[PDB]
Amino acid sequence: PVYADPSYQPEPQIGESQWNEADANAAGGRVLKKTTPMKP
Amino acid sequence: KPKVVLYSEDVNMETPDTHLSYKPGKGDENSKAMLGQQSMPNRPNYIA
Repeated sequence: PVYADPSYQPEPQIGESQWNEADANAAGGRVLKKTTPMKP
Repeated sequence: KPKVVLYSEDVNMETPDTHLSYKPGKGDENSKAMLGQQSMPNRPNYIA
C-alpha cells in the first residue's frame, strides 16, 4: 500500500506507456495553484 | 447484412532492419497489448 510522495510524485514526465491505453479508473497529476502566475 | 469483409491471411512476417523499442511484456504471444509495440530502426553499420 504505497502512495505517491507528494513532494515529487506524480512526476509530470511520466504517463502511460502505450497509445492504446484503457481509460484509468483512477489517475493523478500535478497542477499549479492560483497563486502562481500563469505562463505558457 | 455484411457491411465489411476482411481477406485474412498469414504472411512470412519479417523485420530485417528494425527492433522493438517497446514490448508490453514477456513472451511473443499475440494480444490486445501487443497492438502498442513500438518499433525502432537498427543502428547503421558500414563495413568495408
